[PDB]
Amino acid sequence: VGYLQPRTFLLKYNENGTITDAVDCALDPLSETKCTLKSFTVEKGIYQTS
Amino acid sequence: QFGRDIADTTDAVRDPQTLEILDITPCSFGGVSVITPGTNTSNQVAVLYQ
Amino acid sequence: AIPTNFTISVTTEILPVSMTKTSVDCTMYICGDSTECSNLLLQYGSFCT
Ligand SMILES: *[C@@H]1O[C@H](CO)[C@@H](O[C@@H]2O[C@H](CO)[C@@H](O)[C@H](O)[C@H]2NC(C)=O)[C@H](O)[C@H]1NC(C)=O
Ligand SMILES: *[C@@H]1O[C@H](CO)[C@@H](O)[C@H](O)[C@H]1NC(C)=O
Ligand SMILES: *[C@@H]1O[C@H](CO)[C@@H](O)[C@H](O)[C@H]1NC(C)=O
Repeated sequence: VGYLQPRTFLLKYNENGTITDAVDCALDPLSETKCTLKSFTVEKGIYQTS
Repeated sequence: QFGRDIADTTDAVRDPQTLEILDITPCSFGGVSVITPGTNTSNQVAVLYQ
Repeated sequence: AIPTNFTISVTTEILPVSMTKTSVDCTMYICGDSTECSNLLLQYGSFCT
């Protein structure tokens, strides 16, 4: 059993229309930069988060 | 009854029970940055609190 | 007309090279700590980015 909270997620749709991956945008600062860049890949560097 | 600053937001208030003046401060403050070597290389990150 | 003596002169020149670096938290400026305003502002995220 687990409990739901209001969150913002970044969901990924493949070319067939199925959700294959997701990012929880408020888990980590890393996840926050993923959410901002709107990508699952981050290049080397320093990013302002929030 | 209320005190307002330059941005016109309320920053002081008289308590209606004890008649004492109280200051109001926001509780979100301070800049954050994240350092990553690239998601391709690793998931380890560093965080800078400015 | 030919000069017969000289003068050695030192003068100064001033140049700007850089300015202050700034960053903005868009939600902090627009909404403060209001959750409802943030839910409304989620429609304009591209502009803050
Ligand atoms: C060339 O110019 C210099 C100054 O620019 C002269 O030197 C000065 O000479 C006077 C008297 O002749 C002195 O009272 C000053 O103290 C000197 N100044 C320095 C810095 O030494 C020099 O005499 C000039 N030479 C000629 C041939 O005119
Ligand atoms: C998408 O659909 C095609 C055709 O049915 C299938 O071959 C493929 O495995 C499906 N998945 C992906 C990720 O393409
Ligand atoms: C109201 O109640 C508070 C606490 O019960 C008391 O200190 C105060 O004297 C009361 N009267 C006024 C006018 O605040």
